[PDB]
Amino acid sequence: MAYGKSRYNSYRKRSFNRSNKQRREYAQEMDRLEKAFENLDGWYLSSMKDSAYKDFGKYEIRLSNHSADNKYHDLENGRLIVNIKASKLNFVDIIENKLDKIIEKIDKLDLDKYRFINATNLEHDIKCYYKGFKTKKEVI
Repeated sequence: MAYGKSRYNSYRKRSFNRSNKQRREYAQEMDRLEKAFENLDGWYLSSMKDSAYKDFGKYEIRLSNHSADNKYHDLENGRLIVNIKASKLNFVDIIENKLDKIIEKIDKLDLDKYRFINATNLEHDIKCYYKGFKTKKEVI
């Protein structure tokens, strides 16, 4: 807490919940997730940032577990970036509908139009900003 928390000593906006599942279930999900990535064309996994992402050649999008503390990066590809949060168990499910949402959205208008875009769990709502901040935004 020496630094990086200054004013924010602790993340107040937290569910303060606790895990109620055995590591066995998570381990099984991990193997399933890895298998999906193996047969998932355009998807890559990194051990350093245990995460997966898919590139369309126009922009880079990546998915992460329930934790989004790693969604931030200091590397830019010069292309729009999409932050997607989803559970490993429902990871496959999130891409099935999430991918569809992006494909449909890109059809009507390129996603490159929005400087900053972000996706949320199926239950959560998704929205994009033209300049990353403004009254004008898109939601699906």
